[PDB]
Amino acid sequence: YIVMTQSPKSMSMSLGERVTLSCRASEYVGSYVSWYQQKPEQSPKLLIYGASNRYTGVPDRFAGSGSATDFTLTITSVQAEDLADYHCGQTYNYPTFGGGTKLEI
Amino acid sequence: PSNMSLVKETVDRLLKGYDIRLRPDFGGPPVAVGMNIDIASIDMVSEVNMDYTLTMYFQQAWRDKRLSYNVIPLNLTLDNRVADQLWVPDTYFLNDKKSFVHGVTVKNRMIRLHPDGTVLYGLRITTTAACMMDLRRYPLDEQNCTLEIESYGYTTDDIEFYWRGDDNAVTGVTKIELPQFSIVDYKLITKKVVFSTGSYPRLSLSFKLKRNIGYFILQTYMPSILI
Amino acid sequence: FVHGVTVKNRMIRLHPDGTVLYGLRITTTAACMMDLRRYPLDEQNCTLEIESYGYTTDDIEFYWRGDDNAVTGVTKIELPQFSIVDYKLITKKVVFSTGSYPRLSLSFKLKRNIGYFILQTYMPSILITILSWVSFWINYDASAARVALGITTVLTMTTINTHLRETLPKIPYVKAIDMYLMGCFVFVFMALLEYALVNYIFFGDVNAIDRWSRIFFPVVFSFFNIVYWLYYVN
Amino acid sequence: DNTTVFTRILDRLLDGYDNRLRPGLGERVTEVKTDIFVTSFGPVSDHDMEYTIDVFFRQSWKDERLKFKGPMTVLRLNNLMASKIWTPDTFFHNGKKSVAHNMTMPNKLLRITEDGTLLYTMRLTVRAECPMHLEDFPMDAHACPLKFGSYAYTRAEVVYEWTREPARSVVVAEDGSRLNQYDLLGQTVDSGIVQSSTGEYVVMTTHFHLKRKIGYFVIQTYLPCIMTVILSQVSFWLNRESVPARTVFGVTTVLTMTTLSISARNSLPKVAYATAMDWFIAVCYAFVFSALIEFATVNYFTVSKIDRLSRIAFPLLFGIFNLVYWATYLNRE
Amino acid sequence: EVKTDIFVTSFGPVSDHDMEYTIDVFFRQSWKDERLKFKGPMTVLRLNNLMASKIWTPDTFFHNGKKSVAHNMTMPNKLLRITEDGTLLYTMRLTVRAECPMHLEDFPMDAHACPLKFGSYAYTRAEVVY
Amino acid sequence: EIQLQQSGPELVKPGTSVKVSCKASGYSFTDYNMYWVKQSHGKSLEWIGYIDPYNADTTYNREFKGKATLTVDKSSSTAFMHLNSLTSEDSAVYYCARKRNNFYFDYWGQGTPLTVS
Amino acid sequence: WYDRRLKFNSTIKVLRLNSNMVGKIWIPDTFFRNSKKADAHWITTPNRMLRIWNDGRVLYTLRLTIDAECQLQLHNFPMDEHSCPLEFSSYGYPREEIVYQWKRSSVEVGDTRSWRLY
Ligand SMILES: *[C@@H]1O[C@H](CO)[C@@H](O[C@@H]2O[C@H](CO)[C@@H](O[C@@H]3O[C@H](CO[C@H]4O[C@H](CO)[C@@H](O)[C@H](O[C@H]5O[C@H](CO)[C@@H](O)[C@H](O)[C@@H]5O)[C@@H]4O)[C@@H](O)[C@H](O[C@H]4O[C@H](CO)[C@@H](O)[C@H](O)[C@@H]4O[C@H]4O[C@H](CO)[C@@H](O)[C@H](O)[C@@H]4O)[C@@H]3O)[C@H](O)[C@H]2NC(C)=O)[C@H](O)[C@H]1NC(C)=O
Ligand SMILES: *[C@@H]1O[C@H](CO)[C@@H](O[C@@H]2O[C@H](CO)[C@@H](O[C@@H]3O[C@H](CO[C@H]4O[C@H](CO)[C@@H](O)[C@H](O)[C@@H]4O)[C@@H](O)[C@H](O[C@H]4O[C@H](CO)[C@@H](O)[C@H](O)[C@@H]4O)[C@@H]3O)[C@H](O)[C@H]2NC(C)=O)[C@H](O)[C@H]1NC(C)=O
Ligand SMILES: *[C@@H]1O[C@H](CO)[C@@H](O[C@@H]2O[C@H](CO)[C@@H](O[C@@H]3O[C@H](CO[C@H]4O[C@H](CO)[C@@H](O)[C@H](O)[C@@H]4O)[C@@H](O)[C@H](O[C@H]4O[C@H](CO)[C@@H](O)[C@H](O)[C@@H]4O)[C@@H]3O)[C@H](O)[C@H]2NC(C)=O)[C@H](O)[C@H]1NC(C)=O
Ligand SMILES: *[C@@H]1O[C@H](CO)[C@@H](O[C@@H]2O[C@H](CO)[C@@H](O[C@@H]3O[C@H](CO[C@H]4O[C@H](CO)[C@@H](O)[C@H](O)[C@@H]4O)[C@@H](O)[C@H](O[C@H]4O[C@H](CO)[C@@H](O)[C@H](O)[C@@H]4O)[C@@H]3O)[C@H](O)[C@H]2NC(C)=O)[C@H](O)[C@H]1NC(C)=O
Ligand SMILES: *[C@@H]1O[C@H](CO)[C@@H](O[C@@H]2O[C@H](CO)[C@@H](O[C@@H]3O[C@H](CO[C@H]4O[C@H](CO)[C@@H](O)[C@H](O)[C@@H]4O)[C@@H](O)[C@H](O[C@H]4O[C@H](CO)[C@@H](O)[C@H](O)[C@@H]4O)[C@@H]3O)[C@H](O)[C@H]2NC(C)=O)[C@H](O)[C@H]1NC(C)=O
Ligand SMILES: *[C@@H]1O[C@H](CO)[C@@H](O[C@@H]2O[C@H](CO)[C@@H](O[C@@H]3O[C@H](CO)[C@@H](O)[C@H](O)[C@@H]3O)[C@H](O)[C@H]2NC(C)=O)[C@H](O)[C@H]1NC(C)=O
Ligand SMILES: *[C@@H]1O[C@H](CO)[C@@H](O)[C@H](O)[C@H]1NC(C)=O
Repeated sequence: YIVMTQSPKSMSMSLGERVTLSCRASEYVGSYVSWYQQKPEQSPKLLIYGASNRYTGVPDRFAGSGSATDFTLTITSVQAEDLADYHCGQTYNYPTFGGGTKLEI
Repeated sequence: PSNMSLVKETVDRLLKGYDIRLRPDFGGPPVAVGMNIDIASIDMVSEVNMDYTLTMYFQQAWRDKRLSYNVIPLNLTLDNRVADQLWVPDTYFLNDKKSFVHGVTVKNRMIRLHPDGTVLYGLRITTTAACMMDLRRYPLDEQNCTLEIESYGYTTDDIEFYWRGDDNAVTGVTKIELPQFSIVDYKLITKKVVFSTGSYPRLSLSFKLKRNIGYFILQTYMPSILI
Repeated sequence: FVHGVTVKNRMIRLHPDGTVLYGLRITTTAACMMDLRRYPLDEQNCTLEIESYGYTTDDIEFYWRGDDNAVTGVTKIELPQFSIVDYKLITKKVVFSTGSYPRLSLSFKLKRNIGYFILQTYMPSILITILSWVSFWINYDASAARVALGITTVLTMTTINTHLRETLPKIPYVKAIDMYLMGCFVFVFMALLEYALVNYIFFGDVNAIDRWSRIFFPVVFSFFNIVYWLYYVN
Repeated sequence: DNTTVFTRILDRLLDGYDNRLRPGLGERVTEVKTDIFVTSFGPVSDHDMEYTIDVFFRQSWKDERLKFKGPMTVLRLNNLMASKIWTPDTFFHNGKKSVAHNMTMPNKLLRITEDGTLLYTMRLTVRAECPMHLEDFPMDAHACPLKFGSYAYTRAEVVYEWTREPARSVVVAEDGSRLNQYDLLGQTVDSGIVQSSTGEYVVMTTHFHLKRKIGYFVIQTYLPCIMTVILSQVSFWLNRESVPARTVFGVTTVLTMTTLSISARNSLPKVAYATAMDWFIAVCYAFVFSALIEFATVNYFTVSKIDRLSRIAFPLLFGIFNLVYWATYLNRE
Repeated sequence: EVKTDIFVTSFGPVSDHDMEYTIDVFFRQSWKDERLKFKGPMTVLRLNNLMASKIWTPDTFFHNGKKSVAHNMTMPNKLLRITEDGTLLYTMRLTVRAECPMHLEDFPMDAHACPLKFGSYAYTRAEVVY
Repeated sequence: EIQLQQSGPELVKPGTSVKVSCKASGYSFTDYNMYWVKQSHGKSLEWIGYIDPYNADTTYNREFKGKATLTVDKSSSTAFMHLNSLTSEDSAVYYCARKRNNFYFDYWGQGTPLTVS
Repeated sequence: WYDRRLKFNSTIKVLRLNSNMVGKIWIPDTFFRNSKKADAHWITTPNRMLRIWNDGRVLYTLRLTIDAECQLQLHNFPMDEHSCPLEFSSYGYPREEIVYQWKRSSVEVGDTRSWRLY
């Protein structure tokens, strides 16, 4: 299967600060990568789909980017409610997800 | 199914009592038939046969009050098979040696009845248009090849052509990369050709092709000068 | 396409029992994967693959009415460059993802007609090779003619090859033809190099070099020819 | 009695169906699951920059109007009926010419499950357009695409998706490789929007990764050129006092390269930039011509003092060029 | 009586090898017809290509034609105007590849009077005269 | 409002098979195939297998081929996951998702903790 | 070919018709047994005629361009006289149902001077 190498284990960025993440893929995955947000004791929540396109009902702060084999998620100004575990995923093949990534102040 | 059933009623109303034999606003002012083109590719510039093969998306929008609808707020895009049941401009390419509409999966046509009445007819036509090639200075030569567009039957009183968007009507020529020809510039013209019968409407899209000397300098001149 | 002149070539014949004899006059440019690695000494095998499209073996079933007589008129065919050594008819039931579909695979085991190409292609190259051998006879004291005679032969080879390449495809393997042409090219080139070596040594014993080269070239070329023919004939 | 039920179902299917409108117009997008089974990757015509491909183009779309209930779970519709229902107007954005094979009968299969799902497998022979930037030819790789999508329906009307996983939705038959000098290394897929004059459309790209096989060019073109160049060097070895021999050798050596150069260019299109094959041929041409130049220079003086430098230089310089050329182009991806 | 007339849009290339030439022509031809007689506000009634097939037309084939094609892009290139009296005017665009018998004995100075013979196929001299 | 309700937390001794259900709501159940994903505490979530309800076809993960058997009920729009030969290592929370398109997993279940003492 | 059905008694001795009626009436399904590719000319209209008499005679004729196949052996070339055939017969109808019979004035060869028989 395809391995999702989440480079950022975790960050301690302060509130209202630019925060970025990286979701590397070992082999070609086109542009089918998706990002999910998992607050503790809660199921994952979809933020970005199709690499860049943002899911409906999602705050505009999140902004995906990146081509095949290079995927990044950025937030312009992290807010209090926008801290949780971030793990990407790819569906170019049978689904595989990377490790979580937390946000802390 | 209320929405789709209502749309079906609207389309049935439009095609009800629609006479394909009559141009829009018959017994009235000429119908302005805008045109816009997207050159998919230009390839196989046959100097030996004095012609080039053109592949393009040939849109031609015109107003039509009969097809106007107001119940539906969106732009209906009916199946491409409805074109045969609707009037269209009798356009023809004067300098076309042979042309055809691409076949698969279905006949590549488009119909889109806007609420006002505007119809965005479109075709994916491949045509081997012919341009008299003046090869006196070949290979160090330019060619003013063109695609004369003209209405076969109707006169200027009945139909009028014009580029829709003017210089922005033709798109995608910049991306084209012919093997040995650089498309230096393209020009759009509007004319009213005065024939024996009368003043017909005319449009001309001319690409001032320029010969790429790199291959000819590579193979023609270099070995000769060496010898 | 089915031929259309005068009317659409096609038949219907409702026999009394119910058997419907439906027939068409068809021209097909059927595909056939050519393994032109032994070409021209090749035995290209080509097939026609009849199969139902939408019906599985539950609903339809294909068989050759007559075990072998269902195919006729093959023997009288006179291919220009080929001989139909054999034909066979197979009636498989290929299993697809949806289900088992019927299949009839008419096959022709075409054999290349070496009689045509032995004179068309091999004979000129071989003859030019023989001309290369003539160079060694000339002399060693004054061989300014030998250089010219040798160097003309490779030009002849190049012209022959250029005309030959038009008919052939671009398969990367040497095939039976390009390998032979290139080997003959190598032999004539080595003849030129032999002249170069002997001329350099003499102007720098010499008679022995001349005669040893003279005897060596025919025998090693004969070995090359024998090896090539043995390898590709089988 | 089974046929009576079946024929009545077929009769009632088209009742009230208006094929001019896509399913669920004005209510929801008409998603179209898709996949391709390539029977054989046809020849790659580099001269026309195109490749032929024979495919079992399949495509499924949910339609609520074509709902039936009966003993049969799947219906079979003949090609005649397939022209009375809304089939998506899919086309190939780079299809120069394509044939929908119809011998003996139209190679089209339409099936309708009870829920209303449809399957429209059909056989096609697309001669798509592959823009070949032949800069590293012969040692070059080209990812020829097969972009296809709706022609009239914008992204807000029909969306194309792969029925299975994107990796599993394009299948190549095991024996389906009709490339003379190419190797179908693999297939990759993607789906992205395209902006057009009429609107935005979903395009289902499919890059067939090909690498040109180079052996034929090596034996037919490179080997004669290298051998001829070596023959040019040996002209130095011969002598200086024998003017006629040197003259004959040099002139014939120059003569050969003309035919060699002409033969190579006939297959390719007349691209202005040197394709890296004409580059090698031209460098070899300059090398043999320089051999003639050096031969004339030594001839002017009329032992072998002038030519010893050339004797050592030409092999060294030529080896430098050969090694540099092969290392540069072969390593380049 | 079919009153014909030709306006050569372009005199195509002369196929020297095959002894034929291509020619693009606006092949006009009018003929009186009493049945298609109408009185109305407009003297001339332009008709679509569909109606052209439903009314009689002269089957004017080419006596030395070989692989002729009638252009159809976009729609069929042919009009049909019916005047009030009934004087039809049936114009069409063609690319006839007529046959030109060439006697290339006086090559390259050879000059050829390539013909374009055309007449009715099914009607004798007593039923259709051009 | 589409909701992917699940059975709830379960505890059982090792080696005893367990079954967990996934109740969908709102959207047509048969249209979009369901995906079952396992997530150990603080570990990357891993996909088990997906069962296209309409034809009941399944494709299990290689590491779970035979460990989990996926079934579905058409009458009651519920997807059932059954685990066999439970062990301590397999203890985690199991989620059932929906693959709306080829891109993203739209809806996810509440979560079903699994404990193997 | 005679056709008992197509008999009419009137002052008109013959019904001279254009190609429009060719499809309507029965036509012998003749085809050329060695035609690699053939086509009937269509410009301006299908080059076909159909004349019918009172007695039932029909005189269907049309213009054709057959690329017939000739077994051109080149054992002695250029020396090979060839009797190239133009075999044609009904595709489906057996001998018991369709008989083709030459007339004495059957093959009216044209002006050989203008031929492309070079
Ligand atoms: C598989 O697909 C192929 C195409 O991909 C189909 O083949 C096509 O089938 C249609 C339907 O029968 C044919 O249409 C007919 O065309 C007649 C004239 O065709 C000429 O023009 C076309 C271009 O438009 C050329 O391509 C043709 O040349 C090709 O075909 C001939 C054989 O026909 C070959 O020999 C050539 O090599 C080419 O391959 C021709 O030049 C046209 O006259 C005809 O219309 C008459 O008949 C229909 C029958 O229903 C009537 O409805 C209609 O009213 C016309 O009838 C009037 O005229 C006739 C004239 O004889 C009178 O006799 C009547 O009494 C009446 O007055 C029809 O439209 C099409 O030509 C053909 N080929 C193509 C498209 O290339 C296959 O059918 C399909 N299926 C299978 C199993 O193969
Ligand atoms: C069915 O399809 C039609 C056709 O697209 C849609 O309606 C038109 O959509 C286009 C979008 O491509 C609109 O284009 C915009 O028009 C603005 C106003 O145009 C008015 O004035 C012109 C004359 O100049 C009239 O022809 C026109 O009808 C309008 O009355 C322009 O100001 C826009 O330019 C600006 O674009 C962007 C965003 O505004 C700016 O950033 C630029 O700087 C630039 O200033 C643009 O050109 C068009 O107005 C729409 N109306 C029409 C054609 O009447 C329908 O929406 C669609 N139906 C649906 C979706 O249901
Ligand atoms: C030059 O280009 C023009 C472009 O329009 C061509 O004109 C079209 O030609 C096609 C094919 O000849 C025509 O399609 C035909 O339409 C007929 C009428 O359809 C109407 O009526 C039927 C009921 O009779 C309705 O069901 C239908 O919805 C329409 O309202 C059909 O009867 C024809 O059917 C024949 O062909 C099909 C092919 O699948 C067979 O299966 C049938 O059995 C039957 O034989 C056919 O579909 C089209 O209508 C023409 N355009 C217009 C506007 O009428 C010219 O033919 C072309 N000429 C040349 C020389 O290239
Ligand atoms: C390739 O070949 C084609 C052949 O079709 C050339 O197209 C012709 O181009 C010329 C010039 O570009 C056209 O000639 C005239 O161009 C005028 C351009 O308008 C500007 O310039 C005029 C003064 O010249 C200003 O008054 C005006 O405001 C603009 O600033 C048109 O206006 C002309 O039309 C007018 O004059 C004619 C004759 O007097 C009148 O009949 C008109 O009604 C109108 O009043 C005129 O068009 C020519 O028309 C083009 N078409 C042809 C010859 O068919 C291409 O130029 C050539 N090169 C390329 C790169 O394609
Ligand atoms: C040109 O190239 C084509 C390539 O397609 C060759 O075609 C092959 O020809 C061979 C020989 O004729 C075919 O082999 C045949 O296989 C049949 C299927 O075998 C299975 O049979 C049952 C199912 O019916 C299974 O249970 C069983 O396990 C087998 O797996 C056989 O039935 C055929 O007959 C006999 O085969 C062997 C003995 O040879 C025994 O099993 C029996 O005695 C049986 O009666 C036959 O063997 C093959 O299928 C063809 N297709 C291929 C290879 O793709 C052409 O032969 C070649 N041209 C020439 C002239 O040879
Ligand atoms: C083309 O074929 C036709 C017939 O297939 C050939 O014409 C036939 O020639 C024979 C030779 O004499 C005729 O036989 C004689 O006919 C007369 C008059 O009918 C009769 O009185 C005699 O008893 C004898 O039968 C035959 O009649 C004639 N065909 C017809 C229909 O009259 C013709 O020669 C062939 N063309 C060639 C060979 O170039
Ligand atoms: C035509 O009428 C005449 C008598 O008027 C009759 O002798 C002849 O048999 C008729 N022919 C037919 C009906 O074909």
